[PDB]
Amino acid sequence: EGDAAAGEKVSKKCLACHTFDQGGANKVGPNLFGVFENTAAHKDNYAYSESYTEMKAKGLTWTEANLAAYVKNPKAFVLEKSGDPKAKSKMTFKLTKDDEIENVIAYLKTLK
Ligand code: HEM
Repeated sequence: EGDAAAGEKVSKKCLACHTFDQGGANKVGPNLFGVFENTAAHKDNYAYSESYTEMKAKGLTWTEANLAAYVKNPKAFVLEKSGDPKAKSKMTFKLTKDDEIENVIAYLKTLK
C-alpha cells in the first residue's frame, strides 16, 4: 500500500531529526537507512533509550505493521512491546494520518 513517491514527500517531516542516506549522521535520532525489516535498536553507534534494547531482545523487527503502530505514537508503542512500565522514548513526534503512515512506510522500503 502506499505510494513511496508520496512517502518521500512526507518523510521531509522526519528530516530535522533523522537522515536517510547510507552512512548518514545520527543527528537527533539514528539514521534510518536500512531500518525496514531490521531489529529495534538497529544502529550500533546510537545510544537508544533502554526500551529499544528490550524490544530488540524480544526479537522485534521493523515490519510494516510494527512501523505503522510505532509512528502513530512511539511512546505507547515502546511501553506496549517492551513490557517495561518504566519505558521511555526520545522520539515523541507522531504521524496521525493514515495515508501518510502508509506512504512513509512504502518509502522506508526503498532504503534497503
Ligand atoms: C515520520 C517521521 C519519522 C520517522 C519515519 C521516524 C522513524 C523512526 C524509527 C523507525 C525509529 C527507531 C529505529 C530503531 O529502533 O533503530 C526512530 C527513533 C527515534 N526518532 Fe524518529 N522518526 C521520525 C521523526 C522523528 C522526529 C521528528 C524526531 C525528533 C523530534 C525523531 C527522533 C527520534 C529519536 C530521538 C529516536 C530514538 C528514540 C530513543 O532511543 O528513545 N524522529 N525514528
